[PDB]
Amino acid sequence: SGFRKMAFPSGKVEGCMVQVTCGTTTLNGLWLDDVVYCPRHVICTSEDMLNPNYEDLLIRKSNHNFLVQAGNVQLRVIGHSMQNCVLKLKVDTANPKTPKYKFVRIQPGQTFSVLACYNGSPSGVYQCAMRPNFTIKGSFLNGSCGSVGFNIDYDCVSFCYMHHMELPTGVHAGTDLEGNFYGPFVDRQTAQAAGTDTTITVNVLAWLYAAVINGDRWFLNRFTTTLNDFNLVAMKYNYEPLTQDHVDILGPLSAQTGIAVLDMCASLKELLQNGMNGRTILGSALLEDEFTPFDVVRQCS
Amino acid sequence: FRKMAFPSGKVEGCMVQVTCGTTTLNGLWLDDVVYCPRHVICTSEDMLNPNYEDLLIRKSNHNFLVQAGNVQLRVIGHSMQNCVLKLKVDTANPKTPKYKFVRIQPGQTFSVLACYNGSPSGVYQCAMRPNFTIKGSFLNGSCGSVGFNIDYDCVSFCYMHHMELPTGVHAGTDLEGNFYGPFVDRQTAQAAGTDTTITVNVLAWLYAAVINGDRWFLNRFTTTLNDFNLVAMKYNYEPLTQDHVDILGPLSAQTGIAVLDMCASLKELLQNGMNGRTILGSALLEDEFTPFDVVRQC
Ligand SMILES: *[C@@H](O)[C@H](C[C@@H]1CCNC1=O)NC(=O)[C@H](CC(C)C)NC(=O)OC[C@@H]1CCC(=O)N1Cc1cccc(F)c1
Ligand SMILES: *[C@H](O)[C@H](C[C@@H]1CCNC1=O)NC(=O)[C@H](CC(C)C)NC(=O)OC[C@@H]1CCC(=O)N1Cc1cccc(F)c1
Repeated sequence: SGFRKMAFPSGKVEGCMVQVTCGTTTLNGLWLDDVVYCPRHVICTSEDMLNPNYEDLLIRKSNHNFLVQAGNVQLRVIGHSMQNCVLKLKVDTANPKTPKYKFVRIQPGQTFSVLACYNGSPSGVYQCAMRPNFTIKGSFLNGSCGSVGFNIDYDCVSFCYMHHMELPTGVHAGTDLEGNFYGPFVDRQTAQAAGTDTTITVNVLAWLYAAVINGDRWFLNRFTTTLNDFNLVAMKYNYEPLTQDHVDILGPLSAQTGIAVLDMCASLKELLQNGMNGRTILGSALLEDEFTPFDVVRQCS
Repeated sequence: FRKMAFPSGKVEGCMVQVTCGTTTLNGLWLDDVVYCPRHVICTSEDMLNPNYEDLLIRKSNHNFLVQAGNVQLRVIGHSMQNCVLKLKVDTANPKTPKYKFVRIQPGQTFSVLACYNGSPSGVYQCAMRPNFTIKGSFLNGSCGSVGFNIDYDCVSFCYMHHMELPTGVHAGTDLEGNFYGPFVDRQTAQAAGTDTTITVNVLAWLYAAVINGDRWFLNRFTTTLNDFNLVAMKYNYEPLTQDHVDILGPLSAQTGIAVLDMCASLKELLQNGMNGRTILGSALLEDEFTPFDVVRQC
């Protein structure tokens, strides 16, 4: 197809990874300026995890109970607090590798790079999409909690995800860097179900725009639709309804190709109602939904 | 189960910009030497049949502009090794990692750090195709981007980017400047040899699908190695060697599936197809995961 999942270069995030240990429980933390951010369940013993009282568990903790290390080098903790589901450990050293950064809460459909880490050491980097049911399909093993997801704009790192858990179906759930979970999930080791997932319509449209940019445009038609009519049809095919923000982020591709967003929606609606009929788009009989409009522009330009 | 690249920070710290005339690409700065594609010294009239030894002797150290960020590095020496230019600079890169230069075999995988104007832009996994192309994502100005693997803390550089072919695939050299494949750094339309599929990798990926619960493609049948290889070659799959079977052992033990039993499944898939079904999300058989890749992630 000419498109692959491309991650952002991970070096600016690698320089922020540390490990945080309580007792024998080690996960990863994010060291920015003089604060280390990590999942609050580092303070939980295995038996605390079905039903933890995080407030009670935290009042029993002192600064000197937290082992924060950059490599083998201990960073002394001088304060601690909880914000939603993340712990903030104030340390006595400002990280000299701190990048320009922002904490952003992304929307379903958006993609981000994950730097998978174990014991504070990066293992690998890969691109993830936030599914509409607020799960991601990561590759996360024991010890991966506290690994983060990010995008990089003009040397600014926008951190959007911190890893906390795996669901029964093998997908993954976590928080933003203010500790608010994506989705309805909670950091207790109880049985939780992801909602039935749906197809990320805005990304399929981006993919159709990408096909057009590359000269593959058999599926364009002379018709249009309203956004409401399209959304009611799309839901019958387990496609996500479009938001105004979706229409907005398709703006640049619409301008580049001269195909109005709602006209492309009409082409998609026909593909959904009539199927592909043996045809392919960018080489594939199936529509890709894990490339955002930004991803497409990044790879075509 | 995802394509996972190595963390790229050790390589980012080595990328610089190199300019000659109106041509700008990336270089790799290790200790006091910058490595880059020699075609940076070519113009237009040069592009179609460049006598590089002739073009290089007419250059002076000061014709080369090397920038690490916004600081210029002064070129105090230059030489050519095959298709790579080596620019000696007066400053050592303190961010130089432990490293080696390796030439990889077809079927092996590596991470690419795509860069433009000396700035890292993206990271992704590639495999060296059997026909010695790579299916990369490279635009204008990506030349000198490198591919690499990491072992312990040692960076093994295996690829430097030079060109795109009309089919959209990519070609380049090792860090000694020798091309992978029958390609030449001249501005001419070049075709690759017929590509084949990397059989040991498809098998690794089927084992990964099993580990993660996909089993619809397994079967009771068995096959000999020779008979599997007859069917493989018929479908332009690479031969599977006994070293390949040996390499797949760990994955076989973990899943309880004999290598030749998974060969029997793959034979069935090649002869029948996937019948609409998908494996790990794909309608196609994936061949850019090595056995090591699957393990290092499972
Ligand atoms: C880096 O300098 C640049 C990287 C290219 C640009 C687009 N995508 C890339 O990966 N490489 C080049 O400028 C080379 C320089 C020569 C001196 C090797 N040229 C190049 O890549 O384009 C010409 C190539 C050379 C092999 C080939 O077949 N060919 C012609 C061609 C035909 C159709 C489409 C196409 F992209 C190239
Ligand atoms: C943190 O490193 C770790 C990351 C896990 C380990 C394996 N893959 C991951 O993503 N997270 C945990 O161990 C969490 C911690 C609690 C305090 C949230 N626990 C966890 O993932 O437990 C299993 C999850 C908890 C919610 C749930 O429904 N559930 C059941 C489950 C699902 C799949 C597999 C499994 F063993 C249990």
